[PDB]
Amino acid sequence: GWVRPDLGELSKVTKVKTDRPLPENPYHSRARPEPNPEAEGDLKPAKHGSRLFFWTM
Amino acid sequence: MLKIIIPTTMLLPMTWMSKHNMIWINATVHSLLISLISLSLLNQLGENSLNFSLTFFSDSLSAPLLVLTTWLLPLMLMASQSHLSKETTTRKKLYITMLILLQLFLIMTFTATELILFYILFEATLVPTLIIITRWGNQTERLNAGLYFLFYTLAGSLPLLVALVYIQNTTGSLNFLIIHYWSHPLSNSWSNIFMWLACIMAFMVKMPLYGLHLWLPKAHVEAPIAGSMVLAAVLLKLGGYGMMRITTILNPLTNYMAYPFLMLSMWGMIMTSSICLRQTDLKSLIAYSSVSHMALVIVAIMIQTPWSFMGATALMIAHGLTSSMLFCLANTNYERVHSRTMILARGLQTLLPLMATWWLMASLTNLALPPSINLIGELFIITASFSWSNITIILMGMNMMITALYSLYMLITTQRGKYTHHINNIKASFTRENALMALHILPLLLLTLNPKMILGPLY
Repeated sequence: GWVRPDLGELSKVTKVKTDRPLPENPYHSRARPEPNPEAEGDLKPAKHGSRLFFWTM
Repeated sequence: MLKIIIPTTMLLPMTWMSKHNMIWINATVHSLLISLISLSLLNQLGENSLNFSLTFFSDSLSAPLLVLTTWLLPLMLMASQSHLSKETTTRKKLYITMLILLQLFLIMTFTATELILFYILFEATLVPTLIIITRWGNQTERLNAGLYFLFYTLAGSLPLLVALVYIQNTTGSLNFLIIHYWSHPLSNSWSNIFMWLACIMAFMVKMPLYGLHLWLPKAHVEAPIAGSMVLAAVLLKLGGYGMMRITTILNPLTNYMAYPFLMLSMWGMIMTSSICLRQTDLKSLIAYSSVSHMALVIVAIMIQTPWSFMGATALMIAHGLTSSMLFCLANTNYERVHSRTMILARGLQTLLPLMATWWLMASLTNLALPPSINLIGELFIITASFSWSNITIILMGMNMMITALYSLYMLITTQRGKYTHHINNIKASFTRENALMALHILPLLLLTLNPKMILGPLY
């Protein structure tokens, strides 16, 4: 009864109904580092300006 | 300070936009007007300073210096316009521009509330001064004089810049008021010793300290008359004023760090007074006498007493006026005989009687004859030194003796004796020259009536 596959059928991506659970951490990854805290708040002008030496602005 | 600074800045557009023949008239009129305005800074307070803005302030130390600068500008203009009569209009305007720039820089230097701003303004004074000396000086020696003055000052000043920024990074401020109110004692370590040296050496070389003074004869001799006037009168005082300001962060390290400088100045005042006894150049003799008075100022600042600071302030003011007068008096003879050799033109009292009188007044003030403010400053410093150590009276008495000797020797050799036979071009004194001497001498004597105006903030 064996029909021979046509051109392109054997190259298809198919799906398989497996019973195996999906691996959780296939890379055996460490915990990722905590990120640097983000920037919050509204911009206020520099207190007393640049404060570079004798400059007042 | 803007009511003083902005009029001075306005001298430049006015100078450059005035007619070719109204240059001296306009500059003189409006610089005298600015000097009138600067007198209102002498209204000082007993305790606080005049803190106008965040960037400029005035106290009893800097107000007489500001008045001296604003007064020196017009006298400069009267002294210059003779030897610069043959110059081009643009070049005269450039000379006036240099003088105005110097005055503006000095005005902001003496009122800068911040140490780094003071540093930049005090360094800025080099540029017009160097330009004046090297471009409008008379001899080939003006170039070497300019190099000496520039590089002595800069070798002094750059370590001061490093020390100032280090102090700002460690203390947080270079503000004079903050520096005083947050004063920390200075510990005894090599780090602090070299911080002291960096903070002190620029003002030391500026005064100048004996041994670091070899630029001053060159520069004050080779410069044109206005350049010599400013160099002797206001530029030397930058070292004393800066030293008085910055010694408030150097204690108690100054107690023993001052010993080499105290020794150097106490002996070098003797050394340079003796040099004056043998100087064959009149302008060089006058230049060498500045070293002794400035050595006295050095001692006064280094011993750190209220009386020493009062005397140093008064002495700086009086020396400015007297040294500028002496340079002008020598220049009047130089413009006649075209030479600075002192025994060239002798017996001048029988040719220029009122100029001989001006010479006698200048010599008497250089003598520190009482009750002149020269004597007040010298005597206050001498008393403070006597308290510091009684043995100081030997050296200071020797110095006042030698000072008398060389001052009166200069007077006698130039004014007295027999006139030179072959010198037949001693024309009568112009109204301008007599007015120059009178405007030098009259405010000097009037200060004796109100001596507290020049006794500094410790009065």
